[PDB]
Amino acid sequence: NPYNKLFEERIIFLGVQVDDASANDIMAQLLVLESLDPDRDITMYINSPGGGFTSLMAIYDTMQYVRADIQTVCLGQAASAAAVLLAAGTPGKRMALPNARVLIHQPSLSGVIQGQFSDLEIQAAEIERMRTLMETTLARHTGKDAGVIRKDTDRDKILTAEEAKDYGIIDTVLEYRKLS
Amino acid sequence: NPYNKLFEERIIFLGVQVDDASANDIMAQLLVLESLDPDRDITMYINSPGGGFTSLMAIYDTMQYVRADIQTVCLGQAASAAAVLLAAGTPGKRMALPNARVLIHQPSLSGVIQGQFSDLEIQAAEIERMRTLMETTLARHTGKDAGVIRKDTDRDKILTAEEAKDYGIIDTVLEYRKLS
Amino acid sequence: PYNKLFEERIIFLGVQVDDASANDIMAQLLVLESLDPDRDITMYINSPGGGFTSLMAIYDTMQYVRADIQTVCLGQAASAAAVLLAAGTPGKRMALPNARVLIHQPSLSGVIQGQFSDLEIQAAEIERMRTLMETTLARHTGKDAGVIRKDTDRDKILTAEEAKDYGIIDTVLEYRKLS
Amino acid sequence: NPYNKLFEERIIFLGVQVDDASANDIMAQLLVLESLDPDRDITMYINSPGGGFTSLMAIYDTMQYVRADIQTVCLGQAASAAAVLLAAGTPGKRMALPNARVLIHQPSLSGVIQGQFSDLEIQAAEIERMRTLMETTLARHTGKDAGVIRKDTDRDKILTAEEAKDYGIIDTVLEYRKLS
Amino acid sequence: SNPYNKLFEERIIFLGVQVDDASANDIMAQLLVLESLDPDRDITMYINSPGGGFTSLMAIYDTMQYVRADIQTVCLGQAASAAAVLLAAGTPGKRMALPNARVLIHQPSLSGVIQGQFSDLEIQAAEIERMRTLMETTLARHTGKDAGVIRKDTDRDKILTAEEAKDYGIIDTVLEYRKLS
Amino acid sequence: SLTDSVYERLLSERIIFLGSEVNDEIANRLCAQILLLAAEDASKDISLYINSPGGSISAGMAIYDTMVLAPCDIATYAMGMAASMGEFLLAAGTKGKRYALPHARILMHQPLGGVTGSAADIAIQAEQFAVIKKEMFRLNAEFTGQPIERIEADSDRDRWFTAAEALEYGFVDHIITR
Amino acid sequence: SLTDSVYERLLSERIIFLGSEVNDEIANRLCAQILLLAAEDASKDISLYINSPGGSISAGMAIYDTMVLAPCDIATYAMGMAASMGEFLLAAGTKGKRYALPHARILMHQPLGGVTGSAADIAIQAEQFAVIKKEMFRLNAEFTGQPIERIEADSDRDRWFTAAEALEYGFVDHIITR
Amino acid sequence: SLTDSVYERLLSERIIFLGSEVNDEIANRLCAQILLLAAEDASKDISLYINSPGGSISAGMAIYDTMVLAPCDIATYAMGMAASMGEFLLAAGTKGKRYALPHARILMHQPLGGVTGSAADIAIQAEQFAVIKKEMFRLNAEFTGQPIERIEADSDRDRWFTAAEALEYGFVDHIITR
Amino acid sequence: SLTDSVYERLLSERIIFLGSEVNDEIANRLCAQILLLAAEDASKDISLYINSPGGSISAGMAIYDTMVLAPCDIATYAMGMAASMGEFLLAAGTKGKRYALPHARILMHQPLGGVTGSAADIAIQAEQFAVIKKEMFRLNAEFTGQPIERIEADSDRDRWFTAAEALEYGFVDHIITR
Ligand SMILES: CC(C)C[C@H](NC(=O)[C@H](Cc1ccccc1)NC(=O)c1cnccn1)B(O)O
Ligand SMILES: CC(C)C[C@H](NC(=O)[C@H](Cc1ccccc1)NC(=O)c1cnccn1)B(O)O
Ligand SMILES: CC(C)C[C@H](NC(=O)[C@H](Cc1ccccc1)NC(=O)c1cnccn1)B(O)O
Ligand SMILES: CC(C)C[C@H](NC(=O)[C@H](Cc1ccccc1)NC(=O)c1cnccn1)B(O)O
Ligand SMILES: CC(C)C[C@H](NC(=O)[C@H](Cc1ccccc1)NC(=O)c1cnccn1)B(O)O
Ligand SMILES: CC(C)C[C@H](NC(=O)[C@H](Cc1ccccc1)NC(=O)c1cnccn1)B(O)O
Ligand SMILES: CC(C)C[C@H](NC(=O)[C@H](Cc1ccccc1)NC(=O)c1cnccn1)B(O)O
Ligand SMILES: CC(C)C[C@H](NC(=O)[C@H](Cc1ccccc1)NC(=O)c1cnccn1)B(O)O
Ligand SMILES: CC(C)C[C@H](NC(=O)[C@H](Cc1ccccc1)NC(=O)c1cnccn1)B(O)O
Repeated sequence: NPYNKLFEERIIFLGVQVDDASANDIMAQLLVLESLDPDRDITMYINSPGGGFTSLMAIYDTMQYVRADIQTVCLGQAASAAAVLLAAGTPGKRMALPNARVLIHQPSLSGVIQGQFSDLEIQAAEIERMRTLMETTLARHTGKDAGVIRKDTDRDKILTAEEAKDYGIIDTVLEYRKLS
Repeated sequence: NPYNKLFEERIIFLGVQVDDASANDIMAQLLVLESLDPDRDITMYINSPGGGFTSLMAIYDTMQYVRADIQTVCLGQAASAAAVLLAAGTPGKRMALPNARVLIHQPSLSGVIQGQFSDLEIQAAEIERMRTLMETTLARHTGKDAGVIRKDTDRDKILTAEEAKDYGIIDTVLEYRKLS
Repeated sequence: PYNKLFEERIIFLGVQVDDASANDIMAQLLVLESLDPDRDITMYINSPGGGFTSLMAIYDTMQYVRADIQTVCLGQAASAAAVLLAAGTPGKRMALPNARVLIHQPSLSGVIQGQFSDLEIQAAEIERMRTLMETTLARHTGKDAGVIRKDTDRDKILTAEEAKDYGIIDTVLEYRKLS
Repeated sequence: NPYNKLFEERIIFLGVQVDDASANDIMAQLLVLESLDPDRDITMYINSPGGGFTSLMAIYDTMQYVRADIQTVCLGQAASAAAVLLAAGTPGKRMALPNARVLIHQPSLSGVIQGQFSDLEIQAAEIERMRTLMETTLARHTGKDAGVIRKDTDRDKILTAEEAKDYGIIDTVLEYRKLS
Repeated sequence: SNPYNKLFEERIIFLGVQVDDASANDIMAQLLVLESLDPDRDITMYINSPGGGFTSLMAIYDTMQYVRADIQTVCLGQAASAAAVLLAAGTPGKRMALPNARVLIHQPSLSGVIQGQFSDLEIQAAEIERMRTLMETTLARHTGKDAGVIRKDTDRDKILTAEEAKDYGIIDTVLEYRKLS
Repeated sequence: SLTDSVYERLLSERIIFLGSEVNDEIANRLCAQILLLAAEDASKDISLYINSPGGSISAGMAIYDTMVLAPCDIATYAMGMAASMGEFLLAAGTKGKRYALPHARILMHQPLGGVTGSAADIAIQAEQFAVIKKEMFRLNAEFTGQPIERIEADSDRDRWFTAAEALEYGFVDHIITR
Repeated sequence: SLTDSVYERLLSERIIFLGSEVNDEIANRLCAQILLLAAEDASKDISLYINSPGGSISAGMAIYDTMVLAPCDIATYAMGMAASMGEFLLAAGTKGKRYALPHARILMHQPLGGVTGSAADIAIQAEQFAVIKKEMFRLNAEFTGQPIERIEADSDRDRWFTAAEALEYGFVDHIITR
Repeated sequence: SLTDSVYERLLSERIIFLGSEVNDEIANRLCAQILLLAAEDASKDISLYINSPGGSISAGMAIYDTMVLAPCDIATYAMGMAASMGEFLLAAGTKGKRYALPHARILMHQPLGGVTGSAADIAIQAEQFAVIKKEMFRLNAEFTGQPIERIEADSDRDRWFTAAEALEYGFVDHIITR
Repeated sequence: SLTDSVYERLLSERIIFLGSEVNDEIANRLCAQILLLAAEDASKDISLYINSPGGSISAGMAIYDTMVLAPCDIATYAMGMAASMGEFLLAAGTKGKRYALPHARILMHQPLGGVTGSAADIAIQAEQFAVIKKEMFRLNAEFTGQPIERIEADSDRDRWFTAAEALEYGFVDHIITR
């Protein structure tokens, strides 16, 4: 496959909705490439709409765990969890294509989860723990103050790649090799 | 596959919802790796939302049966059934990534099961036998007193990895090999 | 990993006992009879059961083969699967210590309609299925079938340590490492 | 596959619902084994719930056509068409396992077929032609008088294997090779 | 190798399923390959089909009439609607059927309602009469009947036993068993 | 309601409507209306206007028996469509009092049904379908005055009639044009 | 309504209708109507016209018990169809007052049901199905005057009757033709 | 309506109907009717005719409490079917005034329910199912006069009664045959 | 209707029913009935009979505010089931006039809800769930006379009461037995 040629040249590929199926694939891909060459950089292509916080922090911790530096590249979209994974690459790395759409926003619940108010006090203490962790993670990777991340991810914050570089999500906007 | 490279280096991979399909795979993976090297440690990666008690205790008994010590590693989530399997690893082992979400809670019935009150007296004596077994299992693996497990798993108890180490679910929070 | 288990003569029940699963296990039981008729077939059971003719298809085949059947309950042997768990050879029939053996009388999944002469026969069959399930689970447990009828009146969940006292299994399987 | 090892030793396998897909497979299996060894007996394993009359008489005519004698073996169930195919084996053959369930009953229409009363006069003359053919077929293979077959298949007639031998469906109840 | 591949190696195409655009396209591919392999050795056609589809019928029909190889049609358990026309479409001196085969001839139908203006439906009815007349013309030069007899007989479902599909001209011989059993 | 109020005021003028598919609910309504109107005046005609796509045989046989056993003459009126049981109950009116409106269409066809169940059940259903179809054809032969062989031949598939063709065939006695 | 208004005016003339499937809602309606009409005049007949495809045994046993315990004579009228519980409640009318309209059809067949649940539940359901079927056959033997062996034999599958065949068999006492 | 009009006229004659599944809507209707009829005449009997397949425990306990606290004697009538809560409210009638129609069937069985939620919720539901089943058996033991051990044994699965068997068992006091 | 006619006649006798789930439609009906009955006679008691599985907090707070601000004393009656908002509005009756029928069951449990939306929305919902649960527990502590710590402890999961246990706990003031 063309994906197998990318993985042979150490490019993991996010591509799809970050869920339990997609996170488990990427962590398997990150650890194999750590075992093949622990000193050669893994490249991560991100065209994902995000979603899923434990699937985020499964991918996030694994790409922070491996000895190989992660070169994240945003393709067309890094929305929600995928924008956190985009900032999760190594400093001096974390490219994005010039018309990529970085979308940061606070965690949500997809649909209503029912329960007693003691059950919902805990599902809300968790979604604030998920929110604070999403803002703490996106602060040491962007250089922001977490409180700025909280004010900015209050709503959907769509970043163009040229202003995701100013935000600290990425470090360089990826110049084209041919003008075309 | 990248999963085949993980299994070649003796890493079983939970990954998905613990059900009859997923438990049967992991038990097949645990016994093959016992037959290949009974003295070399099986590593278990857990990114599961849990569910299923007999599928839990199928995986649980098999990873306790094999001569190989089980190194459980929580990836992004170990939520009930999977958090019991996370504590089910060998002491001196049982890692978790720093943003893993350990979720312990008492057994439930997914949906309503109907019947006569003599049928439901038995489905409730079983869900208390399932509850007591889940608290007895999570007591000799965490060092708690089962009554503390019963008071704590009364509701959803979400543990961060740093406080799942204090709880006894895991033994060390897994430091990153590169800072990134 | 299933092929490595089958190479070492371990059939694997695993799923809901139906016409698809019974036909697989009978194919697996007869191949292993042809490979080594004197070496024991091991049967791993993690099934929720269901299906009586799929039960008695697996049951008769594991009784037919010359190889002794070592049944091992993994996490669950329910309905038809607990009968298959007792269907192993005496001196065999292990179960893991937190296995859940569930014996109960046969049921009809959903309503089957018909005239009362049609339903007199579907009920004479579900009593023939019930009596056969209690007769089968009596010569494999050493009980008196009437005790099986009183015990499988409702769901009887057995822990592995009390499925050994019941006669479903013969030994509760000790762990090789403490861990 | 284990089925391929059975077919290599000349065992066709009914297994599933007798329909147009299953009948076409068995007729392909019966003719290949006629071409391989026309003098060595084809064994037919039957665990089917039956159904389908033209799929029955497709299998029935083919296992009567081939030069190889057909050894039918009922596994757990020979219901409806399956029980006619069970009786369709060669005399001196037609085994059944001791807890097999032979179920003979008259043909039915699965669901309602609509139409004018001239259309339904023909769909009923056919279901009586199907009924008479099912009773004529099950008379020269059981030694009954067809009128006895009509009185017995008036309703569902479930036969135990020991009383399907007395009925003439099978010729011997298959003794176990090991007691176990 | 599948058992179907062993049948196709010995030049047996196999109808088997509902005659539709998927099944007709397979059989025409099978008929032309076997024409290219041996154009002088007979293709055998096994028919256990419930029929259906008129352009899928006449796709199979024209191809088994086109090929130089004589077609030996064999009805297995059922030849209904389009499949009974394909059963009669074999070569004379051929066209077997098993003794309990069910040959079902009936006039073309529309599966479900097709809507439209009455000028649209005048044409969908002139076509279903063109389909009916073609089904009766085709089943007349292969059965020796007079098309008007075919029209009177396929007015309703006409189920033929194989012994009376031979008297009807659908098949030419009822296939005797090689062993009594 | 409004529609029930107009029907009630025409029930007072002894005008009842078979205006839908003849099922048991519409039949028991009409049978109740014919019993109610025959109890009020046993000598005045009941006008049954039929705009019906047909319906159940036994539902229309309930209406037909209530039409016959009413001492009133049931004047029937083909109004737009008298198909199946609608043509039956149209032709079931009092002789001399079966009317077709000039653009009503009459559909005589053999009864529809469905066979299901076991082959012994279907052998009984077809035995009863032959009984129902013979009596439905016998009554259409009695109503129209046609032979039962012509009724069986014409009502083999859908046999449509205009108001003029139904007058010649015998379903109606007059085509009213006012 | 209109349909309720015609039924109410026939309720005033002591004419009630079993015009649908005998479920508990129609049975409790008829049981209420028989109790209401037996309270008004305890000596005038109640005319129960039956256009029914059958229904629940216990619903029709509610009607049958209300028919018997009413001091009124319940004249029953087979109107189009009296299948299952409809034939039962038809034959359950007062002797001498069970009528078939001349084209009503009578369907006597053994009760339908469904078994479900565990094998100890089904053994109770079939024990009770044998009780229901024996008492349903005993009452059809009492109504028709046929032996219970003939009722059990004929009502094994669907056994259809015309109005003339039901008169010979014993479901009705007269075929009214007015 | 018609059905509501016949029920209203029997409400005027102090005859109420438990004619469906005992849910909260039918229970609050009957509880309102018993409160309405006990307010009109506090000394005349209320006739509760029961054609019921059972229903909610708490809905039927609302009816049972309204039956007991009414100063009227609630005459109950097993009409066709008194199953589950229907048998309970039948046997809950005034002693001497619990009637079975001769072909009514009585179904005494232990309550149905459903467990759901977490294991601490189910431990509460089963604690409450043991409370409900003990009090349901205590009251059926009080009504029928049977021991609570016999009520618990017989009402373990479906235990069907005819009218004669329910008279011996104690659900009804008379089998009325008029 | 019939059911509306019996409820209207008990509305004339100042008896209203909370007989279903407390949603806004039933609450606005009861709030309208309490406002209507307090306008007719401002000194006669309103009898609120409660057969309720609980319901919306704000719907039952509408009823509770209409109960308090009515100059009438709202006598509440646990009839079969007073769960959730049903137990709340039962215990919300006038002190001395909160009644349990002897087999009514009382279910006190903490409120159910659902969180959804973004984490800033859920932080507001949980802030408001803590406000609702504190005020629901404060009022159940005010009604029953129990401490708010005992109300919070007992109403953590489902806490069932019989009529005698609810009398000891404080939901009702009397168990009426007439
Ligand atoms: C920046 C990220 C963390 C924000 C968005 N992710 C989430 O909030 C996701 C969306 C989601 C998925 C399933 C169920 C509920 C909610 N949050 C979660 O994964 C989640 C899971 N359990 C509880 C609470 N939140 B995004 O990735 O869509
Ligand atoms: C460690 C224990 C608590 C495992 C937990 N899982 C459960 O609670 C699951 C949820 C479930 C799944 C299927 C059917 C019914 C209930 N418990 C069970 O597997 C289960 C199965 N049968 C009866 C009772 N509980 B957790 O949520 O993963
Ligand atoms: C060990 C024995 C009792 C197996 C039991 N199996 C059953 O109850 C199953 C459940 C079922 C499945 C499909 C259709 C109807 C019913 N029993 C049967 O297989 C069955 C099949 N046909 C008629 C009657 N029972 B198990 O559920 O206890
Ligand atoms: C051996 C005899 C009793 C066949 C039995 N089943 C049937 O009668 C089957 C069931 C069925 C399937 C499809 C459509 C209608 C009916 N009969 C037929 O195959 C069939 C097909 N077309 C018309 C009439 N009957 B049994 O289930 O195999
Ligand atoms: C041998 C001839 C008559 C084949 C007959 N086939 C048909 O009746 C089929 C049924 C059908 C399928 C799809 C769409 C519409 C109608 N006739 C046709 O293929 C067809 C297709 N388009 C227009 C009209 N008829 B068979 O059913 O008798
Ligand atoms: C009137 C006759 C000649 C033609 C048609 N009538 C019938 O055959 C009706 C059509 C219908 C209506 C409702 C439900 C099912 C079927 N068929 C019957 O009532 C019927 C069918 N089979 C046996 C007994 N009665 B027409 O009314 O559509
Ligand atoms: C009247 C008798 C002889 C024949 C038929 N009656 C029944 O068996 C009907 C079947 C039915 C009807 C409506 C809803 C559900 C079930 N009686 C019953 O309700 C029934 C069914 N099984 C056991 C006891 N009673 B008929 O009414 O269809
Ligand atoms: C009266 C008793 C002994 C027998 C049966 N009762 C019940 O099972 C009914 C079941 C039901 C019925 C209708 C709506 C909701 C629930 N009992 C209950 O309401 C119930 C169920 N679980 C817990 C507490 N009460 B009856 O309804 O068949
Ligand atoms: C009433 C108190 C004592 C406890 C329970 N409350 C609730 O379940 C109800 C749930 C409900 C019920 C019906 C319609 C809408 C919402 N609580 C609420 O109304 C509610 C829910 N979320 C926020 C604020 N109020 B009970 O009603 O089940």
